[PDB]
Amino acid sequence: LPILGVLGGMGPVVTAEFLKSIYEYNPFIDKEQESPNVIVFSFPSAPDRTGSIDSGKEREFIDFIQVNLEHLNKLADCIVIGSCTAHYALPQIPENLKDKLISLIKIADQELQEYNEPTLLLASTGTYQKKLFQEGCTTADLIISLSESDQKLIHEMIYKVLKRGHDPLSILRDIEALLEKYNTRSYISGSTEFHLLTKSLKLKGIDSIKAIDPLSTIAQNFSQLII
Amino acid sequence: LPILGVLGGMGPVVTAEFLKSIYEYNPFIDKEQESPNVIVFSFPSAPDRTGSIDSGKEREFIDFIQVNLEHLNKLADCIVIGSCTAHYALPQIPENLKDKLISLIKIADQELQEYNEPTLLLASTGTYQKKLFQEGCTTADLIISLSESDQKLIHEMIYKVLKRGHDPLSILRDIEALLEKYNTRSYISGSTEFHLLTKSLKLKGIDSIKAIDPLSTIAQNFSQLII
Ligand SMILES: N[C@@H](CCC(=O)O)C(=O)O
Ligand SMILES: N[C@@H](CCC(=O)O)C(=O)O
Repeated sequence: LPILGVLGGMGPVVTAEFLKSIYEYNPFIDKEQESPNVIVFSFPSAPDRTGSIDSGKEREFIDFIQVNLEHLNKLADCIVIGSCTAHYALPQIPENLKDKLISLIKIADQELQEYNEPTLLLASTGTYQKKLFQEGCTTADLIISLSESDQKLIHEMIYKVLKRGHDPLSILRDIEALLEKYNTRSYISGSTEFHLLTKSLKLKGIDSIKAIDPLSTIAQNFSQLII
Repeated sequence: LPILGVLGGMGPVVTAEFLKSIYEYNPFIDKEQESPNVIVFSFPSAPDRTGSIDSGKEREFIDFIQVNLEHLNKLADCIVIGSCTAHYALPQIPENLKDKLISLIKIADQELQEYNEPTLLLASTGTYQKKLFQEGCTTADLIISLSESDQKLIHEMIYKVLKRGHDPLSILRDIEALLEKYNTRSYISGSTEFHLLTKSLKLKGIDSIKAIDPLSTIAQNFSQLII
């Protein structure tokens, strides 16, 4: 049977919620033995992703990701890293340890190709500085970048609200105002913590916003993706 | 840093919710790097616990638990198995692979000692047949056993409602009627799936029922227990 390996804890709150999403969008028909097999390494002691760039200690962070990929390579058939910003480590990781990897940036790129309307990239300043989405996506011309001022505002939402476990709906007004400002009805979860907003939106039945949310997509399409 | 290993998937829904509970009851002060390190093996392809007793294939199940304990022994400092009924496998597992194990039955026993009032054991028929709580707990005289008829009713709640992800509050009336019938204001989560009821009770602010719930206790006391 096929096993998903999650390298998480890079948002422990969102890592936990992602595992919930998997079984929410894969309810069994008769028996639990039908349901997805998953291994989660939820290690919040991972050095801050943006912080490791903002200081100089990228090597410390790249070593963290590398060692834990070696582990999961032995245990899982496919692997996801639960942080977009953490994908900046990948060019420094050997190609053999990345064979099983399902990239959140590629997953986002595919969904945006099908959607084919301009969409607002919500992400960390470090994800922005590293230009992961602009350099990674075939659909980069459909990505609307936040201005520097609005980048900082999103960074605040991620760390002050979403990472601390607070009600993701408490930033919905701020996000609608951004979506309006940038003249669009959609966003990309450039930070994984917007998985939490995406879930809270689908719960309340708000379908005015279109969320390109890689973790939602991976959860929904587990059976197709995980081989 | 100390790592909890969860052998779960024996209620994928509740396994996911337990990981959520850990970070809910351990919110960080300044940085995420403060937060609990956890490894979860969420393998629902574990053979049904009660079913493996009800057929003859206990060996198949004991092998599952044994192999996955060997794995987690190498990776974690403390280990929890996310199913009370699955603890029936332990007498057949070598003592060396159980050094790190934190027993849900012992955790329940301790909480009941401090509580010191008669309490209703809600569990699977297989947990009842194996008499895990009655044989395991120093506080066994404080445990009120469900009659055979009410055992089947609880088994139905676990599999038809709680394991399928449905709103745990939808069985609250049925549980209050049991609690009344057996003349008590408390229950033991003899099935881990009653972690889900326990959380839904603490959310709505219902403190008329006292839940002896091992997973809640482990989540709350992570820093003390996990060394
Ligand atoms: N979790 C977000 C931002 C911060 C972090 O990585 O911890 C991400 O997708 O990268
Ligand atoms: N999850 C319950 C009952 C059924 C099962 O083990 O899957 C328990 O504590 O054992």
